[PDB]
Amino acid sequence: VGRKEELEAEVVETQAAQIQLDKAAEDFRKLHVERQDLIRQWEEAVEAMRHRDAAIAAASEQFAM
Amino acid sequence: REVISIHIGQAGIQVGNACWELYCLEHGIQPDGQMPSDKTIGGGDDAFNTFFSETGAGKHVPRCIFLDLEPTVVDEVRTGTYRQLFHPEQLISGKEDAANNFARGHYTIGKEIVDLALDRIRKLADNCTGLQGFLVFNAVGGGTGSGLGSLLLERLSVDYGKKSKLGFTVYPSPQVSTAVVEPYNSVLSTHSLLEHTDVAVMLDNEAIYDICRRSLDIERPTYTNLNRLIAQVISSLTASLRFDGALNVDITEFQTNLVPYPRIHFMLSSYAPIISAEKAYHEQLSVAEITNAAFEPASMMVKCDPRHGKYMACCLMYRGDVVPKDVNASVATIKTKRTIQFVDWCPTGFKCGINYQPPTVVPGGDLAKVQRAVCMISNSTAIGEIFSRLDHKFDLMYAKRAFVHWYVGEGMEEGEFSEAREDLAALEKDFEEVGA
Amino acid sequence: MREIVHIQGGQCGNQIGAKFWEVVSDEHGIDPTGTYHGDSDLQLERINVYFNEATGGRYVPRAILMDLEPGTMDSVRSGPYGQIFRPDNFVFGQTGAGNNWAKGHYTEGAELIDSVLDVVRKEAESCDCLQGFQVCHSLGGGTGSGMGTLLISKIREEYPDRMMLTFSVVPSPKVSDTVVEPYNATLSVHQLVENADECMVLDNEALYDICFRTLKLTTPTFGDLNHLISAVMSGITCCLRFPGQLNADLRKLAVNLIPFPRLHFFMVGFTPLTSRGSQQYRALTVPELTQQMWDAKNMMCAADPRHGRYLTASALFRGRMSTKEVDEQMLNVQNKNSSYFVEWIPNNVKSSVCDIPPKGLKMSATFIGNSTAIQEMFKRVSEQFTAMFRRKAFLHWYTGEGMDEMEFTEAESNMNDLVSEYQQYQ
Amino acid sequence: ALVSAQLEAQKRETRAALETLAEAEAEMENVHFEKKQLVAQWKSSLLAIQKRDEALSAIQDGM
Ligand SMILES: Nc1nc2c(ncn2[C@@H]2O[C@H](COP(=O)(O)OP(=O)(O)OP(=O)(O)O)[C@@H](O)[C@H]2O)c(=O)[nH]1
Ligand SMILES: Nc1nc2c(ncn2[C@@H]2O[C@H](COP(=O)(O)OP(=O)(O)O)[C@@H](O)[C@H]2O)c(=O)[nH]1
Ligand SMILES: [Mg+2]
Repeated sequence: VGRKEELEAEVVETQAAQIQLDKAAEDFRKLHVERQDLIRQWEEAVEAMRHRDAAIAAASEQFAM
Repeated sequence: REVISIHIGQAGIQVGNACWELYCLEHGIQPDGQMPSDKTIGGGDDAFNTFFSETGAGKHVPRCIFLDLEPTVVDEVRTGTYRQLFHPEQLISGKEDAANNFARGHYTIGKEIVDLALDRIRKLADNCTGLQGFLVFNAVGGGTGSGLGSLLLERLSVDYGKKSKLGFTVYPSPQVSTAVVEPYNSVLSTHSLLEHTDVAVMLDNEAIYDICRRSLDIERPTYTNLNRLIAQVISSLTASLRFDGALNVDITEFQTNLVPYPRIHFMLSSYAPIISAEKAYHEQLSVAEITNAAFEPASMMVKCDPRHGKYMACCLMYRGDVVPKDVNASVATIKTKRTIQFVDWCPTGFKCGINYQPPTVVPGGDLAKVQRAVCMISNSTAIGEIFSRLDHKFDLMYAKRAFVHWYVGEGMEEGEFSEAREDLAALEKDFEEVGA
Repeated sequence: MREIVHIQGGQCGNQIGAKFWEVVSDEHGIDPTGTYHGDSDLQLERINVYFNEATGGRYVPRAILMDLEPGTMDSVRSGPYGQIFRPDNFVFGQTGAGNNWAKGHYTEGAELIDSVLDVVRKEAESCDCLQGFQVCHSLGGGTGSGMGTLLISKIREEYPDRMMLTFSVVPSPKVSDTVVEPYNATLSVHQLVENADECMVLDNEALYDICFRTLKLTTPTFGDLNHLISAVMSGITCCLRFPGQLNADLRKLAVNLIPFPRLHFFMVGFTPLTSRGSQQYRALTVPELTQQMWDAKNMMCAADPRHGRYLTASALFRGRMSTKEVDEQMLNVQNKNSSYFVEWIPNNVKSSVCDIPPKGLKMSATFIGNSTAIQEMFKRVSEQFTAMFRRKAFLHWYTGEGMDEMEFTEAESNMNDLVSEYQQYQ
Repeated sequence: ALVSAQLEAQKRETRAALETLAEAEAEMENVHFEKKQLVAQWKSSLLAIQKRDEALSAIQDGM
């Protein structure tokens, strides 16, 4: 009887571990999604940053004359 | 905004006896049926009008019928401390018991007193003008709860139709159970609860015993201790219809908000803080802690570990001084936790209602007065464990056709025995199919 | 001349409008008793826009209060500044909606819209010349969303050339009060993008952030969120109620802020927002008001502009100040955030100045903004709607009440094309 | 004997699950660190946007 009790406890514990595992896996999918989205936003920002340098260079070229 | 109660069977009547005490105390009604004169608590000129009438000359009467076949419990109530509270005709008592026989309670004896019970329901509901719905209390471990209860649900759904039916049904505990032939009655009552109740809040006994021995610290509890906290849960659920609050939640969106499918309606109930009169003042009880204590696995009124499946829809009722900000923060933390995973198709899972009435207290109870309380009703997918567990030990009996003669001697058939068996099979299959 | 009529329903609508009526009554100087006690005649010269005097100096607001449940209307009558609403404005609901767009727009509407529309017609024709309708409601609720959009459509059918100003609270993922939020919001947007004239989309998480940071209120609550939101509704008609060097009515604001008819979802801001622990340690004039009003975190929407661009913006100043400094501040901030203003629409910012600052203050600045970053809120609503509709969850409550899935697809594709056009303007 | 064997199998299984959980949570911490760093980089880039825009306008105003 005691051995069956501890067996049931072990089953509950391992199912808790499994549910934590797949919850973490779904959280991983989520965080990877935000990682892609945020790199995209930062790439747009740095593209705008690089665009300004060319415009200011052109302004300097036109102001030299 | 009026709701009526019907109590069927020993468990139903006893829970109602331990609940109407709380109701009258909460609204300040004296046990003899009239409010006092000089003492004045709260403003409730229509806050009493939900569960109680008012017979003109200051004598409130509850909107409830108790009904039994074994007249012992009913006349115990009739001679108890609430002789005057009840109407002398809402307490219906037949002659002979059903004796753990769904067939005897639903076919032979049941069909001779439901005609009076539902007539009383008719000429009780004619007295209201804002009726919301019914709520039933029954144990499916016996005859009166299963048989007469299923018959009354059938003949009330066919009569009043659209109105909601909040069931508060006591399933047997997995291994602890007084009755022995009770799995048969459990499946027979399931095959009527599935298609005739909009929301069926489950209640168990080992779970409540575990609660009242771990948190409440009462190592020798009893039914007078179980029914008190069951009544606490009922009152926390139905407080909004009686008390105004920051965010009132009424009976329609418990269905339009917690029942994503026409058949997947099975509630796990929880209540925090289940606390004693010694730990109470030594613990700082705020929204975050009470919510975490509500959501811990070993705080559910039904013994099933809600880690196997996923949560489909949670509803949290708060009583007492709680602000929207900290409850929003608490549910945010609950979502952030790593132990519970919500179902995928339901991103927003919680609905929080709030009320300004602090939890009541019964002199002579174990739950000390507290500033606030939370009651959760959660539609989950971890009830397939319960249903399959009962199914296996039904099959064990049914293989040998044991006890079946007691049923066929009153009108059952192996046809509907197998029908209820495959009905449970279909229900658990539906849970498996919806979980994915 | 110009007359505004107020329409208010749902818990959000009723509570927010109660705080609104409190604020405006206190500003015009009338007590909750219903009589005038002010001194300056500027508080009397324009009472007609919001009030209709009945007899002997007893003023009654021009509002309509609608609900399917007495639980909120009893509370609003219990609350202060609630003894002024005419009882005829209480179209009295008995049953309730229970978080159901179908119930609010197809079942309860059948027997409540007739009464509410007759009352609103009485109110509108009771004046000399309509300026327009000011409606407040939700999108995720039961009565404010469904019945609100029903009444909005009916009024747009009846009065086709009067302006419609909606103040609609939009659900946010952080604060999830219910679960039918995606369906309700989608089905309300379906009506709003076609019938409503212009809509102030608002939320609750932004208001809570404001109370945390810019107000430092330790324990914010709805009783203060409603005040904060009511401030801008009281301030948006400062021109209509008061003189000024450069007036601008609702028609002026709309013709300045709506380049194309399908762009009427604006964000709101209010300045100055400061705690009582810092009201004594700050300076109040046009530069700091401009900074606080162009601050990205001062928005009352779950849509920061820094991921999008401004099609247009408008400022409503109240208090004596130099239009020279106002104009130079606007030009300076335009140059500062050139990347956040669409280039091919020069002078993206419009300004207006009035005479009387709000009571208890010497200066104020309300802000309205049409920016193509508002599509983020609709994106994170549509994601929830998709994740729900793919499983057809919670769907029987609607589909067993006269609906089907074709209009679900209609609303979904509506938001898809709307965010698409916002992007292609970006 | 059978029940004890089942116990041992269960404990081995749950140990494997625990090890996988630990590696997953460590990788989660790494992801969150990358989150914070990249958001900081975005703030710096936005400040650069504003400064360069102002320089552009000031230079152009001469022409
Ligand atoms: N939790 C709880 N359970 C109760 C209480 N009273 C009775 N029960 C349950 O009721 C079951 C007894 O079967 P019932 O369905 O009540 O049968 P009955 O109501 O006496 O009617 P008959 O079956 O005809 O005798 C027991 O297994 C208990 O679990 C109670 O006060 N609290
Ligand atoms: N700002 C604010 N929002 C509220 C308040 N009460 C409820 N809400 C929001 O309103 C929504 C519910 O709308 P509801 O009142 O049910 O709509 P109705 O049923 O048609 O009247 C919820 O999502 C809440 O977040 C309040 O007092 N203040
Ligand atoms: Mg019995």
